[PDB]
Amino acid sequence: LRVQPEAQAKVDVFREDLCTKTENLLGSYFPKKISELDAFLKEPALNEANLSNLKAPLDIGPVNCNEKIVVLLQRLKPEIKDVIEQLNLVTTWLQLQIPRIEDGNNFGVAVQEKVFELMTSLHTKLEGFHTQISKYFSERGDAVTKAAKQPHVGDYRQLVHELDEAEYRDIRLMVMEIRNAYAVLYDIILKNFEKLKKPRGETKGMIY
Amino acid sequence: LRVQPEAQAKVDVFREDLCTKTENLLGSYFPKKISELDAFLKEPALNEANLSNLKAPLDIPPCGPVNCNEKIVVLLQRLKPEIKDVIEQLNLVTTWLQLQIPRIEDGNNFGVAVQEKVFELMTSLHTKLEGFHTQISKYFSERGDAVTKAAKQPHVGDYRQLVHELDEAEYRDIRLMVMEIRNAYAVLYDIILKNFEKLKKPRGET
Amino acid sequence: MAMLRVQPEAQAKVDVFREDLCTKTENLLGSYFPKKISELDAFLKEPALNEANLSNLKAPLDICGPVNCNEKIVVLLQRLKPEIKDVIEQLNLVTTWLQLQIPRIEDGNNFGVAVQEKVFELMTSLHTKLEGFHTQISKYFSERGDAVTKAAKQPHVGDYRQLVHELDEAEYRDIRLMVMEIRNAYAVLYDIILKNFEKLKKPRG
Amino acid sequence: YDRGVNTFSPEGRLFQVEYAIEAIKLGSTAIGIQTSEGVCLAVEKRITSPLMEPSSIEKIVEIDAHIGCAMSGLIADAKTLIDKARVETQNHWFTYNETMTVESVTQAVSNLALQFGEEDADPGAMSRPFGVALLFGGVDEKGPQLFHMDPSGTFVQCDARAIGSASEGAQSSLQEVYHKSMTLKEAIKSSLIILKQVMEEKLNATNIELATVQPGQNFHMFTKEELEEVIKDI
Amino acid sequence: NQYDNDVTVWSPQGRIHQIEYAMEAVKQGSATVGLKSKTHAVLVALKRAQSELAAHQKKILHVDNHIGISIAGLTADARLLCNFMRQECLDSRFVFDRPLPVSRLVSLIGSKTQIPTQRYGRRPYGVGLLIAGYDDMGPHIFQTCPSANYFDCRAMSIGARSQSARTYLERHMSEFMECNLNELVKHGLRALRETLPAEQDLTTKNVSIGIVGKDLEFTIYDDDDVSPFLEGLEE
Amino acid sequence: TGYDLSASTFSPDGRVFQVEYAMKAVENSSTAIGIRCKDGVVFGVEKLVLSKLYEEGSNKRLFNVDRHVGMAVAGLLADARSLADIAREEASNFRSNFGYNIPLKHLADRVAMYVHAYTLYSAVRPFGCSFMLGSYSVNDGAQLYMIDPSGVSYGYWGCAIGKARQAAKTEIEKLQMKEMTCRDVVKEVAKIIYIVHDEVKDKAFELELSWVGEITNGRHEIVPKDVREEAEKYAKESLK
Amino acid sequence: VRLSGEARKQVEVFRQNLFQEAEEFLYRFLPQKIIYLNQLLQEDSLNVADLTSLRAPLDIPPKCGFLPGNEKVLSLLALVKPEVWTLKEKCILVITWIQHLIPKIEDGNDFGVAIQEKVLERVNAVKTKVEAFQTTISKYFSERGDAVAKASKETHVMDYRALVHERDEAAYGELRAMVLDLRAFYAELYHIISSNLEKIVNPKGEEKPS
Amino acid sequence: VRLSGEARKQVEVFRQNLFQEAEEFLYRFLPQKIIYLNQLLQEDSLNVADLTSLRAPLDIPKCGFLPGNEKVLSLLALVKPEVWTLKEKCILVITWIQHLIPKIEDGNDFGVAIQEKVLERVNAVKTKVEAFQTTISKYFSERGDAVAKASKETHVMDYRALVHERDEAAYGELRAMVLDLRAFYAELYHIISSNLEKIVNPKGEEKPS
Amino acid sequence: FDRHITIFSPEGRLYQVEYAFKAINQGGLTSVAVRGKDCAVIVTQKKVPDKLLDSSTVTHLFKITENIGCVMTGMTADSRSQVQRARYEAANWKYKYGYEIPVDMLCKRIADISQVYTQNAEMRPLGCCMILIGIDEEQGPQVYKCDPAGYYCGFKATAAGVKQTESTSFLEKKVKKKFDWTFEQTVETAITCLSTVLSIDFKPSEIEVGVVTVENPKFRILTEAEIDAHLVALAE
Repeated sequence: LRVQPEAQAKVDVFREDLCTKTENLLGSYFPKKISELDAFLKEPALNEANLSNLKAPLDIGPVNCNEKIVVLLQRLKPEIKDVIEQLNLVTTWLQLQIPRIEDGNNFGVAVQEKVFELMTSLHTKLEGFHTQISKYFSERGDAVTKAAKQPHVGDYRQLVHELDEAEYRDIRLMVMEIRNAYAVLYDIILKNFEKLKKPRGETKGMIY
Repeated sequence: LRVQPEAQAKVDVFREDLCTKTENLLGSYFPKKISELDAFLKEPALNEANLSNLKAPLDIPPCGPVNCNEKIVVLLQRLKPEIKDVIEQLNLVTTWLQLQIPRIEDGNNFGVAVQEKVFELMTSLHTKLEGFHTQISKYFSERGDAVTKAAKQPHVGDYRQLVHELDEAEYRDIRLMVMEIRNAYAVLYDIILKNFEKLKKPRGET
Repeated sequence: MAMLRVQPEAQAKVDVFREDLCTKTENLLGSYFPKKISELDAFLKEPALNEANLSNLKAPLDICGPVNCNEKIVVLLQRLKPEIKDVIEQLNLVTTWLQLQIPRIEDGNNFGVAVQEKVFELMTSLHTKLEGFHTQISKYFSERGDAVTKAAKQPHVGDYRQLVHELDEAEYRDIRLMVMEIRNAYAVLYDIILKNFEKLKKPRG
Repeated sequence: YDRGVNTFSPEGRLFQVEYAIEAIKLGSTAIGIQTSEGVCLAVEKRITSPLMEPSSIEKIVEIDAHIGCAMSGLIADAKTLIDKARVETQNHWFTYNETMTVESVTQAVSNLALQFGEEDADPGAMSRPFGVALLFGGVDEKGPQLFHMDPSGTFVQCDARAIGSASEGAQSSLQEVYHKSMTLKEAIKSSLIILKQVMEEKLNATNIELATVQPGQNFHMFTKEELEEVIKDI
Repeated sequence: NQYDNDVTVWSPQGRIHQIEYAMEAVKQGSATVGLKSKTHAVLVALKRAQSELAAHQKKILHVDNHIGISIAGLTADARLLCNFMRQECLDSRFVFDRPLPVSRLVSLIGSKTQIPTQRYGRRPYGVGLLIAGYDDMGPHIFQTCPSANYFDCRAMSIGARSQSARTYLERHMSEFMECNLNELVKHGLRALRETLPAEQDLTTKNVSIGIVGKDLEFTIYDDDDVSPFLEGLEE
Repeated sequence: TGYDLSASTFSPDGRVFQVEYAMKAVENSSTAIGIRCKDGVVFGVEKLVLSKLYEEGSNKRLFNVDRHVGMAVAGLLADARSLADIAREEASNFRSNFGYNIPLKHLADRVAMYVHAYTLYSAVRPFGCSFMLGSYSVNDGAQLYMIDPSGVSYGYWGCAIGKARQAAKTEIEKLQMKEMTCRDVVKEVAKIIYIVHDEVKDKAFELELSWVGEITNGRHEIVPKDVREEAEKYAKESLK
Repeated sequence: VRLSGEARKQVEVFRQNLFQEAEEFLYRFLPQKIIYLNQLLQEDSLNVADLTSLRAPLDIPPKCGFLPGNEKVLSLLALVKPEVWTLKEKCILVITWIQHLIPKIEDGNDFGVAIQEKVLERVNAVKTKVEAFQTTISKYFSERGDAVAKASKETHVMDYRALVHERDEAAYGELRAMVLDLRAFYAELYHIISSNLEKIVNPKGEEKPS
Repeated sequence: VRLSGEARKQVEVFRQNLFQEAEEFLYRFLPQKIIYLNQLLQEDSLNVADLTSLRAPLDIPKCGFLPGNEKVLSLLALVKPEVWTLKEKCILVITWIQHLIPKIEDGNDFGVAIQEKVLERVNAVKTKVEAFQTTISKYFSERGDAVAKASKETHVMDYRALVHERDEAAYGELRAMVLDLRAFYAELYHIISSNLEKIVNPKGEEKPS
Repeated sequence: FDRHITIFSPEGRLYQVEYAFKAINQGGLTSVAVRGKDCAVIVTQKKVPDKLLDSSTVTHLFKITENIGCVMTGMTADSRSQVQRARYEAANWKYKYGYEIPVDMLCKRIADISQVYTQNAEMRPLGCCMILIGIDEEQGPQVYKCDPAGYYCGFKATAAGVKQTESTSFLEKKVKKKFDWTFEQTVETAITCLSTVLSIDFKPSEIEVGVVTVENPKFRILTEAEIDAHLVALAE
């Protein structure tokens, strides 16, 4: 193909924009964003020891759930969406740094692929975290409906109380998963960055 | 351990009968059926350009009994034993091949992997043949459910075209099943006849 | 050229059949298929498949009378039926012809048998796509009537009419991509045959 | 690594030697010329830095007064072959008291190239083939002669043969421009036109080297005098 | 698979694939043909040029006055056997003052070809050799193989597309014995026609020949004398 | 498993596969037979015709090792031609030393030493041909030994090698070969080869016979054309 | 086989036409389609920070008021969804363009083969993610069908009928991530193909002095 | 570990009983069950060529009792015990081969690899036997739910047309299972008998050390 | 990797040497030898696959020197190789030290030749075990057995082959009784051993019996006619 100094350079600018962001994220956004989740987990609302008080009593219309737990779900949900955005920006940046395909000097390419495969674990888990939260709504909504359908069984009220604790338990887990999603990822990038951003090339043999 | 000649004499005669059947099955039965199945794929009763006999003019109250499609089921009446023939006879060829597996020892045991490739295809063939009887069952069930939902919802006319599509979907599958049956006899006898030298003698001769 | 008593009479019957497999498929591979390749690419350039504005595909739901199927959806499916029906038949005939072209397997590593499987791997992936295309055809009207039935259960839900509206847009684009796979079914297979036609045999040396 | 040097391919080729001829595509573009009035050889120096002296690097050296040289790919592989080529050339005159013909030059080089081997030999034997594409020209009583040699070791009499990275399109271009009786000065013209077109750098006296051999004039290395004239007389 | 690595490893069918691929490399190159009458023997070598600018390669290697050979296979691999074959023929006249018999020479060349085969690390020679010669018993056409096998033939065609050439040689073999030197070249050149496609057939430029005879020592012709040899013949 | 990759590696069942493959390489060779009797040892070789272009007498499988020692080979032809010169140089070094012709038991033993020496290492390969060594002497009489890819000597009253083997060996057992005379052996040797070979893959062939014994005056000699065709005509009686 | 003179030439013309058609795509249109979705994502419609007003509140107290779809999300997919399906159509021809460049099949000199296999593997990987989005695009519309119906059917529970609105904020947050990767699909596949264009269009040496 | 004398006897009696059962498995059980099903296949009960007369059409309505197929229900009395028996016997074969596993060494382990291949071939049979148990319970679940569904739906008759197909598909499967069970008996015979040398004695214990 | 060439196994074994032990066992021939008071006898299985084969052309009893006999069991390819190599030694012994080589040094030199096969990875062990007999003026009858590994020791009663396990058991049963050692009655013990194991009653041409005595230090091979006399007439 030919050369287009304008339209083709707009692609290089898109890469230089992600390269400018990547250095700005590592030096500024990531160290602050990782620390914000630390104080987020230290919040006394997530440190609650006794979950017997957060059990939502059902009146068996006068039907409602625990609002404090829902607010805890409303606080964690943006943090789950924030890491998914940062996960896609790094995944795109790692793909644009892949050099040409050659048999020799391909060890550094496999290093970039090894770090790239570490992201796949985060792509699946982060989507499973939000899907599991939305699944709790249907589980707790049907448990009350089944109790409202047949006004006999009292285990559905205990099932809601269990799912009240089941959400809070998985919240503290996900908060640690979100914090580890930034922290471990930020360490992996620093562990493979400096001289291994361009592992080989720009060296050659003095002759041919 | 001490071998039992009575148990050996029984099983050996059983496999010799399988070898006797395999001779008349492969060298005789298959070519006569391949030409019969090839003529059936060319028969106007099966291959048809005009599907107008497959139409489902839904008439949707106590209503009345809804029968099946006459052209499909009568065509299935011949199809089902043809599938039953290719299932049972390929199981006899499989049983014969499993008895042709040689003994175990490390001296020059290669080349026997040809047998592993023979029933590797018949394993995939038995999977397709099993789905043929299942697809025939799925037609009566899905067509009946669509008419049942049509009787429950007379205000939805999508089931009228749905039953029509099911009638044409099964009919197109009927011809494709016979194509797999003819190819089951053709490709099997083709692979055996090519490899028969080392299929009957996996290790050759000592 | 053999030992055992296997009947030469019926052996001559399967020979003529395998000779018919050879003669006909050679006319299918190098004549019928390249004739269809020209017809499939032009069938994509036809306004039937390639169209920019799909707003003509709607969900005429009255939710009380009968709710029929979208006209342009049924017409395009009826045009898609001969294409999927023919490509499944042709790829099954080439698969058997390929099994006939596989020589007698004795021993050693032959570079011929290697890609002969790859040619079968190509048709195997094509068979899976074609079985899925026909499977989606039955699922289009099945989920259509179910969505309209759910609309009759809750007439106040407008998401069903929008879902049927959005499915019809996906049904159209799938059909266009199905023919593109049908074109690539013959085109890629016909090309690979012309890339190496000498590898399927080891004689006349 | 999971393969041998002499292992045959299923298509009847050597893994080793095939990559040799495959390796020479990264060399420097050079073209030989055979004319009725003499032999002409040109080579691109391919200097990677101004600090590197283009005068010290020589890809055309004088074996005998008649015969020149050419180099491509790895330079030291050619130097190893030219060393023994100059020894046997003087061994010729040491015996027969005459100059070695251009054909006998390549015969000695073809023998040294064919000896490549590893096992069942002495450690003083060359294990792998050279990545050089050789062009041996010269003029004798038989007249101008130009031969081509690749890592295979064959030598064939040819009017012009292109070597290096551009040898693909150059050899087809040398065919078109060169015909019939075209002489030295007319050969340098079409030579520097095709070479300057294919190489990245523009033509300069220090970017390339040129030398010719005539029946009456022996091998003459062109100095700054002759080099600066032919580049502006192109 | 794992049996193709070297010559020493035998296949489970009892075949050396390296020797098999050595015969494949011979089919990868220029096709030569030769034949013998009761008197004269001719070696027709097909010269091929890579491009039109480059000239045609030399397929004929002069051995002795009574012996000549044509090469089909890897080019430079024949140079080692060439200088060896020439040295053996000189040593015969250096000691016995007699030309080495044609059948005895090929038996010695087939020995040097077979020795590196069974010994690991030595590459077998991947070039085929069609050698001719004359002695008191008449001319001889000896075709060899990289396996070191050598036969005795009235006429033989080796190389790529030699099938239709050999078929022509078999039907006309009865004439090859009774024809004179002129008719041997004619039918010998028309046998080379089948080795090339229907577009490029034959020219005097790319086709060279050589002949040996009763009172005539082995000579090599390329263009000049070949032009009247080709012209005057129907194809 | 990788246990067959070299001859120096033993099978976990205690076998050598590379040498066994060399025996399977002999199974690809054409059928050759030989028989010894009181008068001498009779040889025969099936010569396959690949094309009409071959001169009469080409592809000769009958090798002359020494004055009293002939040889017939089945296998790779060049491997036999290479060993034939080794056997000739060996018998020549014997007479140059001890001053007489080497006996068949001594020659076949030293050749087997060279054959088995190549089966020992990993740097070489065994011979891909199995051959027969006949001899005749007034001190001994008709003697026939056989060498295999493993380099072991086997004496035989009659024997068969090549592709079809067991079938020809049984036919030899059906008739006692010691009482018959060389004149009548070439009749049966010709009749057997006609029974051994049928036309399926190969097309045509010819009979190559060799004589050693009293009729040849203790010297390896090829069969004459007149007597060979005469014995073939008697063998054509079974064909008609 | 038997190659018809007319039928083969019809393909050979179309072999070059579809090959030159992708070159026009690989050169002019891919750098353009990268920046088109960039201006699509920079649109403030997808960048809205507050998702409270972005949901589709349902009126649930049957004569209960008609509940329509979400016109905000539907208008967003009106721009995004045609680009998602168009991308897949562009990649299929690239898959054809890569499979059209499959070199003459041989045992050796597979260096040009491994380049095309790794590119085709990554194009199929992106194509899988595109059709995976197309499933979730049509799936959320089926999610709204069950959520709104079950919420309007059950009037006893006053919470979960409001909790189905969280899927509206869920689709918006996922859509912004899907259109984010949608933009990268043109950029990632361009860098893979454009950098390797050396031996992709010519996966043959075709220098063989033998 | 430490153990008493009764501990060895409880295991030894199990080793003796399972060995004698495995010996009576190969030379008694297998040759008896091969001809047993072969007589059932030749018996006119399983040999019926007409699958249209084996169907049991039921009316579509004090509603009359609707029985199942008399032929299929009677033939499953032959099929079902043979499915449970072969599954129980293969387990005794799988277990008895596991006791023959020699003390594990890091080399010369091909004798163990032979037993591993035998266990995988028996596990493949055991899996197909468990699939036969599903087939037995399938006909009762498919015919039962559908006929009442065909009973409650008088508008759609073709439900019974599938019920007619359940009768033909069952008899086709009822004969195919016992045909495979007899084949399984033949496969277990040829695999164990030919490999009996390396199954019982995988290691010759010729080690000179 | 360790199962192919000769290198130290993680358990301390050598698989290339052990697979050779199965190669001697693979030959399908069982050999036994017993050292008596005044004599040493060797009895091995003589197999004749086809009637076209000849007797004197195939024999398992070889003579290293006049006073030392040799029997071989394994693949005959390795059988003839060691015997020629042993004759290059036993003869060389007389050229240097000037007397008949003892059975002690003959087994030591042949072992050293086999020890190099195991130590040097270029070569391979040989697939035949060697049992050497003879007599010396001090220790009398000498019977040794050299494995391809290079180990050899004095064996009162030795055995080899497929039936070696069953052969060793019956050789123990005879010695457990303190069997009186006489010449021909010991020859029975070696023959009755192979006779009771296979349960055949071999023909005279199916066995090959060597003998050596104090009265006759020169190795001898028992005549097949004398074999028939001590098979049929004395089975007792």
